[PDB]
Amino acid sequence: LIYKGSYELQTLELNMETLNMTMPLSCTKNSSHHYIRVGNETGLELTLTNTSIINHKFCNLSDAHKRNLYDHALMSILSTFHLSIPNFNQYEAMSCDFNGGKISVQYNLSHAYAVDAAEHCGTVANGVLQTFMRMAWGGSYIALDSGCGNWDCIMTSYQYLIIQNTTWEDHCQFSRPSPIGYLGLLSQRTRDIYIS
Amino acid sequence: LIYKGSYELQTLELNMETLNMTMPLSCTKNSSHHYIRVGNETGLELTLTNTSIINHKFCNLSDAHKRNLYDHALMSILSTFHLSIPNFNQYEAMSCDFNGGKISVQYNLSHAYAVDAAEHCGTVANGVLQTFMRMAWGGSYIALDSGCGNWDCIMTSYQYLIIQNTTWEDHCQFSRPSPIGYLGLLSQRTRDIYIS
Amino acid sequence: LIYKGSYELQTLELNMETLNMTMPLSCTKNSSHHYIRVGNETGLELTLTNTSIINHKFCNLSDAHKRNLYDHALMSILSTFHLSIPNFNQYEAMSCDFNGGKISVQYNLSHAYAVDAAEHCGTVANGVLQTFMRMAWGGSYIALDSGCGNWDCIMTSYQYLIIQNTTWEDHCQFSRPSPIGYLGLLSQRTRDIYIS
Amino acid sequence: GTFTWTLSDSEGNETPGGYCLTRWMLIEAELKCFGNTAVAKCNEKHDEEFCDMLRLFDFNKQAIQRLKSPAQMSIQLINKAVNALINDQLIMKNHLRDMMCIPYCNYSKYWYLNHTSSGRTSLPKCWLVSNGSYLNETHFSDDIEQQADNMITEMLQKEYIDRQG
Amino acid sequence: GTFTWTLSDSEGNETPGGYCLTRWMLIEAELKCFGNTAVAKCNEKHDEEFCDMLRLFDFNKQAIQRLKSPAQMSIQLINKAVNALINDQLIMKNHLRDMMCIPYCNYSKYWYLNHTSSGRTSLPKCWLVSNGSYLNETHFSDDIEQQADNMITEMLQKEYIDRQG
Amino acid sequence: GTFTWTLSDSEGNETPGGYCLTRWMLIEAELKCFGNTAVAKCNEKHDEEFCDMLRLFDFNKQAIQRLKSPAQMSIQLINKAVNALINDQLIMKNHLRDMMCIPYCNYSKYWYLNHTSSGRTSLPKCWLVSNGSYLNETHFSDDIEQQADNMITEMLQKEYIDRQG
Ligand SMILES: *[C@@H]1O[C@H](CO)[C@@H](O[C@@H]2O[C@H](CO)[C@@H](O[C@@H]3O[C@H](CO[C@H]4O[C@H](CO)[C@@H](O)[C@H](O[C@H]5O[C@H](CO)[C@@H](O)[C@H](O)[C@@H]5O)[C@@H]4O)[C@@H](O)[C@H](O[C@H]4O[C@H](CO)[C@@H](O)[C@H](O)[C@@H]4O[C@H]4O[C@H](CO)[C@@H](O)[C@H](O)[C@@H]4O)[C@@H]3O)[C@H](O)[C@H]2NC(C)=O)[C@H](O)[C@H]1NC(C)=O
Ligand SMILES: *[C@@H]1O[C@H](CO)[C@@H](O[C@@H]2O[C@H](CO)[C@@H](O[C@@H]3O[C@H](CO[C@H]4O[C@H](CO)[C@@H](O)[C@H](O[C@H]5O[C@H](CO)[C@@H](O)[C@H](O)[C@@H]5O)[C@@H]4O)[C@@H](O)[C@H](O[C@H]4O[C@H](CO)[C@@H](O)[C@H](O)[C@@H]4O[C@H]4O[C@H](CO)[C@@H](O)[C@H](O)[C@@H]4O)[C@@H]3O)[C@H](O)[C@H]2NC(C)=O)[C@H](O)[C@H]1NC(C)=O
Ligand SMILES: *[C@@H]1O[C@H](CO)[C@@H](O[C@@H]2O[C@H](CO)[C@@H](O[C@@H]3O[C@H](CO[C@H]4O[C@H](CO)[C@@H](O)[C@H](O[C@H]5O[C@H](CO)[C@@H](O)[C@H](O)[C@@H]5O)[C@@H]4O)[C@@H](O)[C@H](O[C@H]4O[C@H](CO)[C@@H](O)[C@H](O)[C@@H]4O[C@H]4O[C@H](CO)[C@@H](O)[C@H](O)[C@@H]4O)[C@@H]3O)[C@H](O)[C@H]2NC(C)=O)[C@H](O)[C@H]1NC(C)=O
Ligand SMILES: *[C@@H]1O[C@H](CO)[C@@H](O[C@@H]2O[C@H](CO)[C@@H](O[C@@H]3O[C@H](CO[C@H]4O[C@H](CO)[C@@H](O)[C@H](O)[C@@H]4O)[C@@H](O)[C@H](O[C@H]4O[C@H](CO)[C@@H](O)[C@H](O)[C@@H]4O)[C@@H]3O)[C@H](O)[C@H]2NC(C)=O)[C@H](O)[C@H]1NC(C)=O
Ligand SMILES: *[C@@H]1O[C@H](CO)[C@@H](O[C@@H]2O[C@H](CO)[C@@H](O[C@@H]3O[C@H](CO[C@H]4O[C@H](CO)[C@@H](O)[C@H](O)[C@@H]4O)[C@@H](O)[C@H](O[C@H]4O[C@H](CO)[C@@H](O)[C@H](O)[C@@H]4O)[C@@H]3O)[C@H](O)[C@H]2NC(C)=O)[C@H](O)[C@H]1NC(C)=O
Ligand SMILES: *[C@@H]1O[C@H](CO)[C@@H](O[C@@H]2O[C@H](CO)[C@@H](O[C@@H]3O[C@H](CO)[C@@H](O)[C@H](O)[C@@H]3O)[C@H](O)[C@H]2NC(C)=O)[C@H](O)[C@H]1NC(C)=O
Ligand SMILES: *[C@@H]1O[C@H](CO)[C@@H](O[C@@H]2O[C@H](CO)[C@@H](O[C@@H]3O[C@H](CO)[C@@H](O)[C@H](O)[C@@H]3O)[C@H](O)[C@H]2NC(C)=O)[C@H](O)[C@H]1NC(C)=O
Ligand SMILES: *[C@@H]1O[C@H](CO)[C@@H](O[C@@H]2O[C@H](CO)[C@@H](O[C@@H]3O[C@H](CO)[C@@H](O)[C@H](O)[C@@H]3O)[C@H](O)[C@H]2NC(C)=O)[C@H](O)[C@H]1NC(C)=O
Ligand SMILES: *[C@@H]1O[C@H](CO)[C@@H](O[C@@H]2O[C@H](CO)[C@@H](O[C@@H]3O[C@H](CO)[C@@H](O)[C@H](O)[C@@H]3O)[C@H](O)[C@H]2NC(C)=O)[C@H](O)[C@H]1NC(C)=O
Ligand SMILES: *[C@@H]1O[C@H](CO)[C@@H](O[C@@H]2O[C@H](CO)[C@@H](O[C@@H]3O[C@H](CO)[C@@H](O)[C@H](O)[C@@H]3O)[C@H](O)[C@H]2NC(C)=O)[C@H](O)[C@H]1NC(C)=O
Ligand SMILES: *[C@@H]1O[C@H](CO)[C@@H](O[C@@H]2O[C@H](CO)[C@@H](O[C@@H]3O[C@H](CO)[C@@H](O)[C@H](O)[C@@H]3O)[C@H](O)[C@H]2NC(C)=O)[C@H](O)[C@H]1NC(C)=O
Ligand SMILES: *[C@@H]1O[C@H](CO)[C@@H](O[C@@H]2O[C@H](CO)[C@@H](O)[C@H](O)[C@H]2NC(C)=O)[C@H](O)[C@H]1NC(C)=O
Repeated sequence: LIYKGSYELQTLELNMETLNMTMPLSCTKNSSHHYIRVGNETGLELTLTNTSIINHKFCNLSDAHKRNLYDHALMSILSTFHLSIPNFNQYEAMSCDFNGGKISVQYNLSHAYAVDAAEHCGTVANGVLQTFMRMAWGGSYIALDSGCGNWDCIMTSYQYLIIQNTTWEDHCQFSRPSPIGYLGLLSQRTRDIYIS
Repeated sequence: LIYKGSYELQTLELNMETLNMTMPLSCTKNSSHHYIRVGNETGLELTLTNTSIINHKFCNLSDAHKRNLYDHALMSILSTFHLSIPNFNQYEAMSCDFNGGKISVQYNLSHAYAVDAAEHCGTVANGVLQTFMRMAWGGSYIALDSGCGNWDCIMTSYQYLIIQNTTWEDHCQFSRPSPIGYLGLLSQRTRDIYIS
Repeated sequence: LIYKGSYELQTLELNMETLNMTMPLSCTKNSSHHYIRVGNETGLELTLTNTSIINHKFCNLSDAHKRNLYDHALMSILSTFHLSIPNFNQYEAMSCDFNGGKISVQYNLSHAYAVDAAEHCGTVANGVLQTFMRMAWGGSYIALDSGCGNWDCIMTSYQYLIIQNTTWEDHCQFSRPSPIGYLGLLSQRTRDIYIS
Repeated sequence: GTFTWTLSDSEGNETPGGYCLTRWMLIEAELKCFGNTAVAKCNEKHDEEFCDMLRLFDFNKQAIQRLKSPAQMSIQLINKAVNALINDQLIMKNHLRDMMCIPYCNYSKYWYLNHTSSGRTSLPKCWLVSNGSYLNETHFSDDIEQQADNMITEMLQKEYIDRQG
Repeated sequence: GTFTWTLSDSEGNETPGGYCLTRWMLIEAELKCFGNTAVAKCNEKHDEEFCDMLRLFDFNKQAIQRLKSPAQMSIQLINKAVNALINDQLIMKNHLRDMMCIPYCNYSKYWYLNHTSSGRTSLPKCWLVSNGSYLNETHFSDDIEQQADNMITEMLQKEYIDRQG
Repeated sequence: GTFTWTLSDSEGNETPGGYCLTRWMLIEAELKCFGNTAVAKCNEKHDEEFCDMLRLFDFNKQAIQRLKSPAQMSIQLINKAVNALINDQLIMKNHLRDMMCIPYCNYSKYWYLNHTSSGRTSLPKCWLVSNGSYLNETHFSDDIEQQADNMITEMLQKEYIDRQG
């Protein structure tokens, strides 16, 4: 407790919720449910599941923009997420449907029967999980089957990552809110592409 | 004047024109006329007007490059400007015509009858003005109808932004020349795009 | 040797080869042969020659990705190299053929009869040499006909730059291995494009 | 005035010194005030997690008091402002440490030394986490001991020159 | 030699010290010379508007004396050189301050303190502007007073240790 | 513990101090150890070529001892890690100097001063090259002399305050 003479060790813990009107805040409820607050009233829900909700592959992105019915904050976040997924060319893995400006995005990952493998390093499933790990950094560690991997060969038991617009309800029982995940993604984004 | 003891407050003002052979310099003549020196002899004129000069929408960019008749410094600046305009997908707003390598670029902004509104935040007109504000930073403040907005919902009375190649004639009666506008744009550029 | 009192000038030279398992290392054998180690066993050979090896222009990049038969480290390096070539739109200058995942890339430069000229500043040949100069920085200086140019108007006697996958054989007789060339390219990459 | 970091945008200070953290900045424990001597370290120190949080909090305050006019939804300001608010290098260091099972800062908890004989406090340092939890006080013992030495050293240097003339 | 900032590329200095600003760098007032002690602060200080202007001016000089051969139109060099010449973070801070009606630096005018008893001068600081004009000397009074204290402190510290042995 | 630069990720130090360079880090000359006083300068100094090499070497070690599991081919880690390991601004300065026929650092060779009366050594500085070779010791004479003065100054300051109480 007391170091050297009379220097007492003291602590402080920060309340990052007061930053919700200027910055989005990520938090975790449990291993399959992660959230982003994007303002005082609303946010995004990120779910790791075994059930698809989108059964087509149109992903009507250009039409969402022409119609302009979506919330812009939510769209900026989705763009940041997507742009940062390294080496994503496999568009058949992504499906979205902005019906009425509603946001619903699904990433279908090839979480194959990798009982004992380190092959699934060069795949889409890894690229999507990497972005996820950063967005929910600090709570995302319980979402994976593995531990201290290099995040460049990580796997989970779940097959789909579904991102949807929600109403904020303070679902942060596992990890506290923090702006770091998003800010740390904005700073780099599109630095993993292949043209040669 | 004299602080504490004998410390006299002194000043210096910098002459940034001596930097014209290495860096472009932006300055302002009045609210509708802004300029960029791009070398010792030539530059660009940026005019905020109510009169269009281009009455078509071809914007023959790829042909300008195949022909290669344009000055490269001027083209690099135009590219930087354009690339930095956030969320620009609305190509019908832009028209250009590089006839003989001449540079003439027009941005047609939807400066609607926004007598009392804060709707024109998510529009093209705002995205173009934002880039403008930075390029002519330090003089651009008189170009707008509004004051300390967040530059993410600003409007002007003018409908077109026209950029043309000119001969440098020292048209800097409102604000002094400075390399900062351009350098401060080069440093960031393409950091506002939407794919999701 | 001894400065002021008893301060002796001492030196150290670093062995950067021990970094080969974490970072690629560039080195030079002679003026026409430059190498990149990309791991403990393999690397890339970069040759400046007067003989083409690819006599077509298909450059089957998208098929290389669909097949996924290539080494990923080698491909990441090729992407970085290519992306960093400024103003490259002249795709007819590039040809590649990833037969079986093998890497063979050829850049055909217009090294015209520039006996006495400073015209070849705005060309492809210069853009490709610029990237080359950085990748083999520290040894690349002997690859050029000219000296302290601004690397924005440099020429060589050679017409082709050929990049191929090799086996590492310690071909570093002219300049020592160093990670700097590559790291210094990763940091900037795609900062020279024209859209206007 | 005193600070050159983001706070300086509007002078700030809040009080004569210490750039006090209010009860809504902290989780419990009401208010905490530091000395200008420690807070001012953020004027020069770039790579420090505590200083970055102060920069973000002060930004949030300024962005609410001022410029509250743009439909009260300028949540996008940060997309550019961030370049001037935080050191993303720190974020990368913490991500790398996480990948390697190296204790890392998740930015929620900080520790500092408080000289009970004066009220002088150090700039807070991040309490690190590893394997889902916080590290024990027995870890960091070298860092805690060094901060205590640093505080002692500054007190002595100040008196050697400024107390004694 | 003395400086580590851009000037160091070719040693620079110009004179035995002070990295003198010539009559074409300034608007009126002929020449101004600073002390090495103040100029050298730019060796460590990254986020300072005055230091960035010095970096750009020295670059411009070097890019004219040397490497004048590329058709005398290497106006594009700066597109890459800028990364090594200025702190774009400062530019962002000044843009943010502008948006919020916070006085900001537009880089044209600087102030410094000149000790009339010695000729020792401080490193210049940016004179700020707000609402289309320059702020009055009554503003900044805290900053001017602090710079005067800082100059006093350095003079004293130098004598305490180096004058007295 | 002592260092805050990359080394701090796993405390490091290697020995009680000096962050010793092993025989495989150097070309010949077996081992070299520095003092904590000099190595620690990299805690604050960002734009120094020697410090960046130390950051890369320590990273390489950590990335081999730990996290050796990802098929032993995580050669791609650096594509992101680099942002937290080196100052790319230095790389740009050296490229600019090369273009202008200004001696530049190619990162292979460094020099330092060694006080033969104590074993105290300075942080190494880059030996520069120009026109395909290394510069002579007659060049840099101003820089070598300044480093010798700096070492003298630190020795004196330490004794003035800490030896004498
Ligand atoms: C950096 O790393 C550190 C180290 O991991 C992270 O620190 C952790 O952060 C979390 C999130 O804040 C802390 O969780 C909180 O723990 C409280 C105490 O839990 C225990 O006691 C209570 C007593 O009632 C038991 O009920 C609990 O057991 C139940 O909950 C756990 C949850 O994990 C389940 O696993 C169990 O099976 C039980 O179901 C524990 O024994 C806990 O009370 C608190 O939960 C409330 O608050 C949250 C957030 O506001 C609400 O979402 C939640 O619904 C609860 O809210 C109700 O109750 C409060 C009571 O005060 C009312 O005020 C509300 O209105 C409402 O009615 C939460 O689970 C965790 O303790 C902490 N770990 C350590 C070691 O410190 C940092 O977050 C991380 N930083 C970042 C940025 O990532
Ligand atoms: C950071 O912010 C600060 C704060 O705003 C900016 O500071 C301002 O910068 C401008 C631009 O340099 C300064 O403007 C100059 O003011 C001179 C004085 O003007 C007054 O006196 C003259 C006396 O003759 C009157 O004629 C003027 O009135 C007329 O002009 C104003 C212009 O705004 C009109 O509004 C009026 O209606 C009148 O028409 C004023 O009463 C002024 O002389 C000077 O103009 C000459 O120089 C410029 C630039 O070289 C020429 O373009 C212009 O044509 C003039 O040149 C002729 O005259 C000179 C005489 O010396 C000859 O040498 C030439 O060859 C030629 O014949 C200019 O308008 C402004 O004063 C200053 N404000 C403050 C508070 O300090 C910084 O710029 C900004 N920094 C950055 C980077 O943005
Ligand atoms: C920053 O800038 C500086 C300044 O330019 C660069 O410094 C240079 O770096 C190079 C590369 O390491 C140094 O080259 C080495 O020089 C050795 C000595 O050469 C002289 O003596 C030998 C005696 O046998 C002669 O044979 C040589 O002549 C022959 O080689 C030269 C090569 O350029 C030809 O031009 C001649 O025509 C001759 O053919 C010279 O007179 C030299 O021994 C060494 O070569 C061996 O090592 C390399 C690398 O490992 C092998 O690739 C090569 O095949 C040789 O290896 C055989 O021999 C060794 C013997 O020890 C065995 O151990 C091996 O197993 C194998 O059998 C190499 O050429 C150069 O001296 C140095 N310049 C200065 C001024 O210091 C920095 O690199 C640069 N930094 C960066 C990052 O770019
Ligand atoms: C998401 O982010 C927002 C932004 O930070 C947070 O909202 C802030 O919450 C705090 C705490 O509730 C607010 O501060 C308090 O405001 C009370 C109301 O008066 C203010 O607001 C009215 C307009 O509604 C103004 O006219 C008035 O002038 C004030 O500005 C004050 O009464 C409070 O002071 C008194 O009570 C407190 C105890 O609650 C005592 O400690 C005080 O000493 C005093 O007696 C206090 O000032 C703050 O104003 C809110 N900001 C905004 C912009 O609305 C959200 O809380 C956050 N979400 C979560 C979950 O934290
Ligand atoms: C756009 O940017 C350019 C680049 O900075 C500026 O051009 C510089 O302008 C200054 C001031 O006029 C020049 O400096 C002066 O040059 C005179 C001419 O001699 C030089 O040039 C010839 C070749 O033309 C060389 O052979 C010779 O060796 C010199 O290098 C000198 O005579 C001047 O010195 C004398 O007169 C001045 C008063 O004018 C006195 O103060 C001196 O003490 C001395 O008696 C002086 O050296 C500089 O050379 C120009 N640079 C270039 C590259 O040409 C432009 O001015 C700028 N645009 C604007 C509007 O500012
Ligand atoms: C996720 O976002 C969608 C919107 O894309 C939310 O559902 C829909 O939200 C709109 C408002 O944006 C509701 O419109 C309402 O229409 C009535 C007239 O019929 C009008 O009186 C109301 O004032 C309002 O404009 C729409 O009804 C609503 N859809 C449904 C089925 O209720 C959705 O709720 C968001 N998801 C979550 C979890 O919050
Ligand atoms: C998410 O991606 C997986 C693949 O990683 C998809 O599963 C695959 O679906 C195809 C059909 O589209 C299966 O092929 C064949 O289908 C016919 C029925 O049409 C069946 O009779 C054949 O025997 C065969 O199964 C393929 O085997 C299956 N792959 C695996 C590993 O099961 C999945 O449908 C995608 N989910 C969504 C929502 O898009
Ligand atoms: C904006 O740029 C255009 C060029 O794109 C400038 O107009 C034209 O400039 C060219 C030179 O680039 C002039 O060419 C001349 O041709 C005669 C032969 O007919 C030759 O003897 C000259 O040496 C030169 O090569 C062209 O005549 C000129 N166009 C006109 C109508 O005069 C334009 O002036 C620039 N705008 C401003 C305001 O400076
Ligand atoms: C710049 O953009 C504005 C729109 O923001 C353009 O003005 C719009 O022009 C269309 C015609 O292309 C007008 O629609 C209709 O035109 C017919 C004539 O063909 C007329 O009989 C109809 O009554 C109707 O006006 C549209 O109303 C008009 N919008 C506004 C707000 O006035 C403008 O032409 C563009 N400028 C350039 C140079 O492209
Ligand atoms: C440059 O890369 C190519 C590969 O793209 C290297 O050539 C080929 O490498 C593959 C292995 O990647 C060899 O495959 C072998 O097949 C036999 C069965 O026939 C199997 O038993 C072996 O274990 C192995 O899988 C392939 O034979 C080889 N091609 C030739 C003609 O030998 C090429 O060698 C690399 N270049 C350099 C200079 O190293
Ligand atoms: C690399 O690029 C150069 C151009 O910079 C290519 O050389 C050019 O090749 C064309 C033919 O494709 C030559 O045009 C004509 O070809 C016919 C034969 O089909 C001949 O009868 C005509 O007299 C004429 O030569 C063109 O002149 C030639 N350019 C030069 C400067 O020699 C070269 O083939 C490209 N290399 C590769 C591997 O693609
Ligand atoms: C914005 O933040 C305020 C609090 O700062 C929220 O206020 C709550 O509103 C509900 C009614 O919808 C009341 O029952 C609560 O008591 C209020 N909370 C407090 C602390 O007073 C508000 O709901 C938030 N969202 C919006 C859209 O304004």
